[PDB]
Order: sequence, then C-alpha cells, then structure tokens
Amino acid sequence: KHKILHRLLQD
Amino acid sequence: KHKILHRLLQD
Amino acid sequence: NEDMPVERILEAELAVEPKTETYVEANNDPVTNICQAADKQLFTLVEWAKRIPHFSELPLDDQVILLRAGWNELLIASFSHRSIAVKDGILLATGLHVHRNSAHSAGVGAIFDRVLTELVSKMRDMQMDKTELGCLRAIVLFNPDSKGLSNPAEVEALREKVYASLEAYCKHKYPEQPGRFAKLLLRLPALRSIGLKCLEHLFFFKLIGDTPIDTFLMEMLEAP
Amino acid sequence: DMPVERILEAELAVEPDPVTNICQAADKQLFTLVEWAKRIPHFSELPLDDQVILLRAGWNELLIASFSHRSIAVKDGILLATGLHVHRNSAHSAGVGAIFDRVLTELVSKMRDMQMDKTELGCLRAIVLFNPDSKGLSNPAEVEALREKVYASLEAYCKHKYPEQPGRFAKLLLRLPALRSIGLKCLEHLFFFKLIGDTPIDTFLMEMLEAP
Ligand SMILES: CC1(C)CCC(C)(C)c2cc(C3(c4ccc(C(=O)[O-])cc4)OCCO3)ccc21
Ligand SMILES: CC1(C)CCC(C)(C)c2cc(C3(c4ccc(C(=O)[O-])cc4)OCCO3)ccc21
Repeated sequence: KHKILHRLLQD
Repeated sequence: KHKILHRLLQD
Repeated sequence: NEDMPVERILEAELAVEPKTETYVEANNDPVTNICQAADKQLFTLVEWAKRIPHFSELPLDDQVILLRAGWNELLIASFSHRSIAVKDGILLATGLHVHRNSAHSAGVGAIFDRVLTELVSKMRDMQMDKTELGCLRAIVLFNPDSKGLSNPAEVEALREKVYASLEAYCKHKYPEQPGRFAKLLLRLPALRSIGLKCLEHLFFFKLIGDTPIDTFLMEMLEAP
Repeated sequence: DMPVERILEAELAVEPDPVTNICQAADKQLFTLVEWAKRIPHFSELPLDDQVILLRAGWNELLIASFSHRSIAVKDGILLATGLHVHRNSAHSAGVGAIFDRVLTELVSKMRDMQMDKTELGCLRAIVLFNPDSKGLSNPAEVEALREKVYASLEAYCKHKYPEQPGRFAKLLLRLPALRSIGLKCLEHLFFFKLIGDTPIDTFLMEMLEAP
C-alpha cells in the first residue's frame, strides 16, 4: 500500500 | 452586500 | 472575568437555547429539515453574538465579517453540545431528532458521523458544561484571522480575554482536572475541519437546486 | 514521561517554477519527517499501522508548521529546506498567492510576533502528530494519552520559561485551527497539481497523495 512510508518506519 | 445580516445587526 | 465575564457568556447561551416545548411538539427530507433549522438558527446566532461582551462595540463591518466567517462552526458547536442529551443522532433547533440511519440514507453519513464522534461524543465524555461551550463559541467568534477586519488587534484582544476567563473558570470549577482547559481548546481544530466539510455539502445542495434553502442561509452561502 | 528536552532534540536533529521547487523540498522533508517522528517520545512504541495512520493524517500540517517557523526571519517569503527562498511576488506570479499569503499572515507572522521558540514549535507538532481523531487507529485512547502528556509538558514549559505571559500556552494552541485549515487547502492544491499533471511530483510526495 505505502511501500516508502512503511520501510522508513519499520527498518 | 449581506442585506439581512446588516439589517439584523443594526436593528 | 471583569472585562469578559463568563456569567454574561452563559447568559447569551441560555438566551438562544431551543425550548423544551419545541421538542415535545413533534415526537420528511432529512437534508431539507436540517437546512431549515440552520436558517432558523442563523437569526438567533446574531442575537447570541450581540449578547457576548464587547462584540456590539466592534465596527459594524467587522461584526459582519466575524459572523460570516464563523457561522458554520458556531452553529455546529451549538447543536453538537445540545445533542449530548440524546444517546444517538442530533437534536435540531426545530425540535426534530435526526438519527444516524436517516443521515446515511440521505447521503451525508460520513460528515454526520464525524460530528457525532469528534464533537458530540467528546463533549459528553468530558461533560463539557454550557459555560465552557459558550466560551469556546465566543473564541470562535472572535477570529482575528478573518480577512478584511478593520481592527484585527481588537478582535485578538477580545479572544485573549475570553480564553483567560475560560481558563480561570475551569481552574475554579474543576480543580481536579488540570488539562481540562487544553482539552477544550483542542476540539477547535476538529470543529474547523468539520465546518469546512459541512460547507462543501451545502454548496453542493445549493448547486443542485434540489434543496429548499431559506433567505438567510442563502445569503450566507452567496459570496460577499 | 514526555520531556520537552526530547522534543526539542527531535526538532534539531532533523533541522536542515516556484511550485516545482516547493514540491521538491516537500518530498525531501517527508523523509526527514519520519525520522523526526521516531525521535518523539513513545511514537515508535505505537503499532506500525497506527504510526502510518498518524503520519499520513498529519504530514501536511507537520511540514507547514516546520517551514513556517524556519521563515520567521524572512521578509515577505519562506525559506525552503533546500536553501531556496521563495518571495510573495514569486508565489503570486505562479498562481498560488492566496494560500501563500495565508501561511505568511496566519502562521509565519504570528510565530514571529510572539517569538515562538523551537521547543514550543516542537510541542505543537507533537500535539498535531498524536491526533486521536485519525480514522483507523487501533488504540485511539493511547494516542489521546500521548497528546495529553505533550500539552501538559508544554504548559509547564511555558509557565516556567515565560512566567510573565500567562496566556501564552493558549495562544500557542489557538494556532492549530489555522494550521488545520491551511493544511487542508494545501492538500487540495497538491491534488489539483497532480490532476493537471503540469508540476513534477517526486515519489514520496506522490505516495502520500495516493489514495488509501
Ligand atoms: C450538509 C448537512 C446536511 C450535513 C450534516 C450536518 C448535520 C453537519 C449539517 C449541519 C448544518 C448546520 C446546522 C444544522 C442544524 C442546526 C441546529 O438545528 O441548530 C444549525 C445549523 O448549518 C451549518 C452548520 O450546521 C447544515 C447542513 C448539514
Ligand atoms: C501548494 C503549495 C505550492 C502552495 C504554497 C505552500 C507553501 C503552502 C505549499 C506547501 C507545501 C509543503 C512544504 C513546502 C516546503 C517545505 C520545506 O521547505 O520544508 C516542506 C513542505 O508540503 C506540504 C505542506 O507543506 C507544498 C506545496 C505548497
């Protein structure tokens, strides 16, 4: 859904 | 020019 | 609260409150009835404003600007607090009770739900009293950001007088709740957002020409 | 539990066609926005899904608050995170003078007049971030609790730092409705720019504008 936002938050 | 509003405020 | 007495603000609120008999006298288009209530309340909103300390002392053109800029939020705040008295839906100033199912069938369920969740439920949970509601509305009224104000500094001064009196009122009435004053002020951004979304709906109804819109509501919806 | 020193640190650690330049800076600042949030006490403890909800809900307001405060020393204009200065006249010639003027008059000028400091700006942004009304939150009560902790800390800071200004705390909170309105209007402009397809829009900004 939100590739960019999720990645920055998780990793 | 807001006929009603003016009449109500001046009243 | 010498220059901005909470007692006077409460008085203004009680003075335009719909009467019990209006509700009793009653218990078909939901949107039409709601718009009829809005038009009715626009007249009493002027009466209310005149009773707020110092509003009538502002130049006439500024009184006009403040009411045109805030009527939407001012009316929403009013019926939202009025509605904490019922378990669901909203009580209209005409005495009619509009339930969630009716709002959804009418096609305005999302904004109706926002009002119930962000305003009504929050006001009921914290038991916002009439004095507090009155002060929040006065703060909304004295909006120094309104474009065209001849003397925005005075409006700003009036707003500051209201929140000073409100904080003092909260501290004295609810000493056990230190964050109550901030909690009250923090409902204002939600009120702003909801008011803007409500206006979008009103312009659509007006554009369609399907909904009867009375004289005062129409004047408020038509550009300066 | 919510130290103003930590909020101030979050603010500083991230500290850095007119419309094309502005949108480029916005895309750049979205990356740093996430890092800022991670530095706000307890934000990273919230579930991932709620962290996403809070950022997608308040990014416009969060970014506007940041560049507005950064522009307090600028005359009739704003300072972009990319180092570029955008003057009022340039904004008007680009067709966005109205919203630009709202930012200058309702935010930048107000922040300058009351000399809003970085700690206060940080607390207001933290309050904006912890928005319990955001739709979809799995635990709105937790977010509400975090917001209450921020304004409790903010009020204490104001009473300590500015004891001669009793109404300062309220003055700060009352800039939030204006920020909400300006954020909504800005979002509308971004949607319009995307619709027309006349303005370049980078990947992160594009994603934020992508429907749920
Ligand atoms: C658009 C529509 C029908 C959607 C749903 C809600 C209930 C928000 C709504 C509210 C209004 C109203 C309004 C409604 C009721 C009252 C009242 O009964 O006091 C006074 C004002 O007008 C202006 C602001 O709020 C008008 C239209 C709508
Ligand atoms: C619509 C347009 C071009 C009009 C003028 C303003 C300056 C309000 C604006 C603001 C934004 C911005 C933004 C602008 C600058 C920066 C920065 O420099 O930190 C970061 C974010 O993005 C999202 C919110 O605010 C984007 C577009 C516009």
